[PDB]
Amino acid sequence: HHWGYGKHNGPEHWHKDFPIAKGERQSPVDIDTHTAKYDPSLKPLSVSYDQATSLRILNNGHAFNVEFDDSQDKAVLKGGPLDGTYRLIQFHFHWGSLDGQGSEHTVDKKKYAAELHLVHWNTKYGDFGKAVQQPDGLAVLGIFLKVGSAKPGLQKVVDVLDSIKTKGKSADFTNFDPRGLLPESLDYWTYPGSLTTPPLLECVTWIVLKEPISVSSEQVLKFRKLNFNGEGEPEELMVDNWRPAQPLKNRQIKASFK
Ligand SMILES: CSc1nc(Cl)c(C=O)c(NCc2ccc(S(N)(=O)=O)cc2)n1
Ligand SMILES: [Zn+2]
Repeated sequence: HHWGYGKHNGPEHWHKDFPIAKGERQSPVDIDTHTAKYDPSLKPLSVSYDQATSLRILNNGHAFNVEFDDSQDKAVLKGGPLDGTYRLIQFHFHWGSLDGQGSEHTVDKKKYAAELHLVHWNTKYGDFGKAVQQPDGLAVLGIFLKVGSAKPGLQKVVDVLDSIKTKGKSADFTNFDPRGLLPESLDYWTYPGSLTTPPLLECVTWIVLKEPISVSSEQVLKFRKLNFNGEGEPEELMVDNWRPAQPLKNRQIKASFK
């Protein structure tokens, strides 16, 4: 009886195995755009993905992860609210059963169809496992998806999904360029938070881009053909793998713009 997003093991249940679920800096959160304060001390974000090396794509039973070689300084996130350098390790998405839901963060209570998470760890801690034990261990870059025109840069991901339908399946996924998933503007909101899945560790500087990317109905429909279950098990469509907004508590969301 492991955690999930099903009828009986979903977000409302996680606190039983992971008490930090009711903690002081949990994610995601609603971004109230009128209350987020412009912070002129914030820097432009620096996203350096030219040398990114993707290796593999994995269905882990909760989402799919596109995994990167992080054995040297290649693909890094710095600047913005960050001190030091954060290395890209994987990206994944959260999405809905319908276009009207799927994102984890919301914007003035608006839910997007999906949300992309580019996950980076602070190189000062040497590896990911050590980084997640620190309040400034991770930086996750969050990007909203809306349904409209196709994202050509996403299609290579969409097309490989049929080969990793069920939990535990993986496929070679080399030479994928995540620059193709970025919007035009890097304007962002930022706040201190947590992993949005168990173990829900309070180790993330969240950086959420204001500009969503557009993907097509057909592209997101293919996300929805994935399975939570393993091969040869009754089919459970991989949909609604998002955690709802959590109490903001004693935190301020800062804006990089205007
Ligand atoms: C705790 S040990 C560990 N080690 C590795 Cl090697 C990974 C690999 O990713 C990992 N991932 C957990 C994770 C959960 C949730 C999020 S989210 N939905 O907040 O962006 C990012 C990362 N956790
Ligand atoms: Zn995520």
